[PDB]
Amino acid sequence: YKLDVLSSVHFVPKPASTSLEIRVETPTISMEDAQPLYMSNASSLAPQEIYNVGKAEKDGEIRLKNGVAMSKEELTREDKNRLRRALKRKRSKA
Amino acid sequence: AVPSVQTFGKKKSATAVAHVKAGKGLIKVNGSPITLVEPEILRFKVYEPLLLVGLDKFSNIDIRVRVTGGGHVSQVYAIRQAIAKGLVAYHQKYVDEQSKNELKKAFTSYDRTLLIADSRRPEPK
Amino acid sequence: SLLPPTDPFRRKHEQLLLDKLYAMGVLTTKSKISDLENKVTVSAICRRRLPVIMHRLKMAETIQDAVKFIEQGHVRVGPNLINDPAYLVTRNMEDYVTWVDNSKIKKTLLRYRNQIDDFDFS
Amino acid sequence: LREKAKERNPDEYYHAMHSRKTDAKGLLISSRHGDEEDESLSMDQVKLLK
Amino acid sequence: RAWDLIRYRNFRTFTGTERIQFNCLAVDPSGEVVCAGSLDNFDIHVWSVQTGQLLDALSGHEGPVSCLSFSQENSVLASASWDKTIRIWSIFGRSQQVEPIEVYSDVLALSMRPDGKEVAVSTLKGQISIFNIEDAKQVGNIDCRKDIISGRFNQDRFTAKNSERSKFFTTIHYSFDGMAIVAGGNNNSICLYDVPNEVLLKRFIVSRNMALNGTLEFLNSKKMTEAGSLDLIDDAGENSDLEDRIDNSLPGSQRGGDLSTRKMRPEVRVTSVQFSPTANAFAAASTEGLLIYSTNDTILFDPFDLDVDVTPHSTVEALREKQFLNALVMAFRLNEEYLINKVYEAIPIKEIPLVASNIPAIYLPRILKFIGDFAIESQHIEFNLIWIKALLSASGGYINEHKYLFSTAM
Amino acid sequence: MLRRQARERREYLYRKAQELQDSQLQQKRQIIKQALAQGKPLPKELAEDESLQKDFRYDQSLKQVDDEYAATSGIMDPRIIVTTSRDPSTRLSQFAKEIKLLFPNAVRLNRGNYVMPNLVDACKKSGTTDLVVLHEHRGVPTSLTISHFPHGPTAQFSLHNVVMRHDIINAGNQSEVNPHLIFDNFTTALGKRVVCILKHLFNAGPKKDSERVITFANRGDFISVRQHVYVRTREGVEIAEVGPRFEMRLFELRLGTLENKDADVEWQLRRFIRTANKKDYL
RNA sequence: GUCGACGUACUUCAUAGGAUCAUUUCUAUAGGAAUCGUCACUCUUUGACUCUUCAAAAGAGCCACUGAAUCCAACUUGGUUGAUGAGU
RNA sequence: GGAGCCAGCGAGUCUAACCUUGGCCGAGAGGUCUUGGUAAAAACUCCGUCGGGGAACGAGGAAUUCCUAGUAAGCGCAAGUCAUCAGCUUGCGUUGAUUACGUCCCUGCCCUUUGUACACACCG
RNA sequence: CAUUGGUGAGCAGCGAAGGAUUUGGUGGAUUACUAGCUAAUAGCAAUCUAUUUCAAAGAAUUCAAACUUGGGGGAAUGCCUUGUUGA
Repeated sequence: YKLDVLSSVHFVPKPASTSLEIRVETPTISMEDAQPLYMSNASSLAPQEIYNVGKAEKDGEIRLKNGVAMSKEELTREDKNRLRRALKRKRSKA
Repeated sequence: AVPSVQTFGKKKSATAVAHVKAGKGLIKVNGSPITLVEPEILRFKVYEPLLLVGLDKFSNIDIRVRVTGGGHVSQVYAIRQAIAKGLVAYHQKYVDEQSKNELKKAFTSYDRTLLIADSRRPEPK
Repeated sequence: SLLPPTDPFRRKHEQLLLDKLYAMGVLTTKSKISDLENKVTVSAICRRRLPVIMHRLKMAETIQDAVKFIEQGHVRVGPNLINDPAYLVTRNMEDYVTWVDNSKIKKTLLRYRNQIDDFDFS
Repeated sequence: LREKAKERNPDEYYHAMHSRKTDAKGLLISSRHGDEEDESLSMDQVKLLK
Repeated sequence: RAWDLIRYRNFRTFTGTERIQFNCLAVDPSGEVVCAGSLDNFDIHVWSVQTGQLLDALSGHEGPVSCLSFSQENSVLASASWDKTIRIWSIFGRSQQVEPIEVYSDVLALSMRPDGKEVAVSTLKGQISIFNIEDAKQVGNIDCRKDIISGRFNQDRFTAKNSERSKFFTTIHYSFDGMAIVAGGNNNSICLYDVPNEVLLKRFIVSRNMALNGTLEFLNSKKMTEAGSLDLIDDAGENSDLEDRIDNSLPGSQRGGDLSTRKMRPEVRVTSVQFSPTANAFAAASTEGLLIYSTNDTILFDPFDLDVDVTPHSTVEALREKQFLNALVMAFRLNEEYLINKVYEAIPIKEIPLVASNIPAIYLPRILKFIGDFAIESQHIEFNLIWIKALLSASGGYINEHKYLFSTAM
Repeated sequence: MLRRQARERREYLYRKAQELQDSQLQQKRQIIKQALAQGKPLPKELAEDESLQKDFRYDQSLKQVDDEYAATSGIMDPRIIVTTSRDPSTRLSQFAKEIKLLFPNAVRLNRGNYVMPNLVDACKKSGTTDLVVLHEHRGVPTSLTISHFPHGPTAQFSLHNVVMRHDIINAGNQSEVNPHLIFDNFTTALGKRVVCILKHLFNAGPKKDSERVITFANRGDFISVRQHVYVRTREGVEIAEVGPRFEMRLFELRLGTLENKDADVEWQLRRFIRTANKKDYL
């Protein structure tokens, strides 16, 4: 700090940086400053943040990410085969 | 001192030096009056700045132009640019700024190659 | 130094400081961290100062004359001029130090080269 | 010489630029005389010599 | 960094590739492309917004690139750089090509018109030029040097008549109609201009403050004595406290940290300017905070096509004699806010469709402005709603033709 | 700008000078590393010294792509501009087109009415990595000059046994996949220089299953280039040659740009020496 | 092709004696020369001061009042019976 | 046929042919004279004149190749740089164009088919 | 021949009992103008001293106090702290 305010803060900056920052839900009114008005009113969390649809809890059922739940009991076997292939290409990337 | 001013003009590979000083109302280009530039179809292009502005402002001054290098059309564009920037500089130095500005507006509205040249550097992709 | 040698904290931090000083201008050679310890001089910082940069780039003639010129206001750093004579300058502004246009200095220079171009009223 | 010509550094100010002068060709002119006073005799001195 | 004003969080942080420091930023009208430029590596970086990578590294400005902006209505990028150059990049349309334009001196300020066709650039040589952008010719320039009041620093050695620390322009902006320019430099003054007649309107001196340096331009022979100008005499010892005695100032500190680190006085310079989209106010951010200048047609009186008969008396008389179109037209011709407010609050709803339809085109901007002000500080929400509904349904397409003519009142 | 590159070359040359005079110092520090690693006699000069044994804390804390390429080896995929000599010939035009096709990230430049310094400075202003300029004789291509632009190095090769692809056969079109490279029998530091310049001349970061191979083999100081497409059979993987073939041979190497003509010669082919026939690489 | 054993070639080291100076007396030796209330002159060195060259750049700026110096014009006086100039 | 007038790289006590005709001088070696024949800025502008070839040939088919501005083309001057080039090769200047600057429809080429990246939006 | 080099002889034109240049001292300006001194609700201003003395008012860190030190090493004797010996 003292070196830069000495030397007219034009420098070449710090190379690369990563650190996880947590966030908590307390709405935007308490997030903003101390003043007799307000500016934004929704929560500081997104709907996708507080809940995305999780991967399926029980074992004989399949939850996709777009909210259509299936079971291994109501499936025709060709669609069973299709679902296995889709999971195959997903785990093939991952 | 003698109230004087000096400028340069430049096409692709030629040079046009223009001295402008107070005088009796004449033109001289390479020790020869300007009714005798060579190419004889671009003589009017040399004449262009005078005929753009008027004639009295060139009735009360003295020009001396010397050009080197280049070919025909290059020299000619060089002389016209030199005369333009020299007249504008003399007006800026010794007479009113308002006259300089109206001169500059009339010139650049006509054709900007008079006041700034373009040395053509290429564009590689 | 008092830290143990093979810590990546130690290595990365010392190298980052060497980047900072080499871009700052005080120390010349980036490799000897001994020369971090031993070459860092007030002489080096004060020669990174403005008027020594003028005597470097052969703008002025000697350093006292450069101080006269910067005090009199003829020399600009990039787009604005400088009046505080004790300016520090890194390499990336050493690139842009120059004389101000329509100064009698630049007039004298281009007159001696016979190239004053008074459309710019330089 | 060519490498100096590469790094000309076109901003310098040497005070001899007030006393030296230059041809339009670029070459630096110099005097047959050398001095700073015998550039041209004046009319008194020419009266005396004549 | 991006910043969302709804959940208050920098959702994306875009970076450089060898980590250079930045100076200017510009964004596509669609929140899709963010481009930035520096003064250390003179290459315009540009990121996609949808993913936090950097798309590309636009190149071609030798020396630093200082100002950027966008022509939105055809979406081109304008760069302005100390190369003495203006570049215009077309970055879409699967050509990705250039067009350069030279300017006599090193440019350092840039703005676009809302028509996207004219770019106002400001030099260092005090000129403010204005280009047509489709073809490269120079449409209109204004010399603007002489009416710039620079101060003389107490630490200087020259005069303000010879100085050149402030005889230029830092920042430009266009007014939204397309007629007026605000221009502000490191001087003491903001200048306000008209573009078509190319003659300035006014000079504004920002702060008549002895404490700052660059306000006065003639200092006092009383003050300067035979040892120094008396304001370079440190009085830290005079203070009756240690926190006021000591400093931390480092030699030649400029642009850094607090002001205690400076054994010099804080200089005054208009740093940035912009008009208001919502009224003819304009704001100037300077070293003492924010200034905002507005208008008041209640305090002025610039009427329009008068006559011997049109008069507050005759207007009130025609109002009580119930020819509401005539009452409204008279009050608009007199342009007194109180008469306008009187007729606007007294006329009834069962004449509103006819009256709104048969207001004429020259007075449409004035009536839109007044409805804006009165509504945002009034209490008749339903009434002002009925007016705006009738006016829009009456002359909607006409506004759509002269979009730029009503683009500041809507 | 141009001033920035000028003082850049200044600082690079100064760092080279300091590197030379600190080589021996690096040797002495390595020796002291080995002594502390195993207690042994310490020899005469470094034993008697005081400054070395004092400053060896930072030094113990101290500790490969060539330096002209060092910052941008495998991050920004290079861009190359290939241009023809002067008032081109038609056979040369076809062959330079073939070279442009052979490399990726390549663009072609006809040259009439140019000069070398204006071209090179315009290319630097534009921002371009690497440059190739071709010279021929009577239709036959014979000479090639490669430059790396931020005052990088240039190499000049001759090239002889050329055959155009169309004059092999009227075959079809290439795939232009990011190719692969094989480098055979390279020995010397010069060899490392040339494999470095050619590796940074190609594209950076290819795939795992790319199907075009480009070879580089030293066969008696005549770098033979070929190019084949391969498709992996079960037992004998078949290679189909495509793209031109030619015998390439180094003859000079400058440490400046090609417009200089008086930079630092870091190698130059000696011809009329007594052992010219004798050595390899010399 | 690397490494062990031999053989062979090569690079590298000591120093002693005596003198002196260094502790606000005294380097350890008695073999060695040094104590004071200044009076004048000359010489020499080193700078402050005012100007200034090589050779500049910038002006605490405006107006008024009262002084000076310089150069022209004008006047007086001296001057072809010789004014100016010019190394016994 | 005149006449007008315009460039740029380049400078190592270094830059250069052949045979033939004879006189005289000298011991020659050869020297000198004499004599005949063969290899090695331009376009521009202006004025004045004129209006098939010594048997192939009157601007060069089918196919095929390339190119989007100081580019195609035209005109010359210089050098001859440890690889190549003298049947030529490379420099430099002059003059300076028409037509595209959009498209995936054909020809081919590639990439992606999993939002993964953190808002709003969009799809699912 | 041009000189945008130096000097020096004369005009054309400008023109009211002179013109051109330089330089010192001083006055008024250079932030928006309520009068001087003191022991000050008054007095002085030719001077406060032979009323200018009394009474009242009032004493915490039981002494808290370098926020200030160029960087690496140590400090005999001093200095600070900590314990201890004897009056």
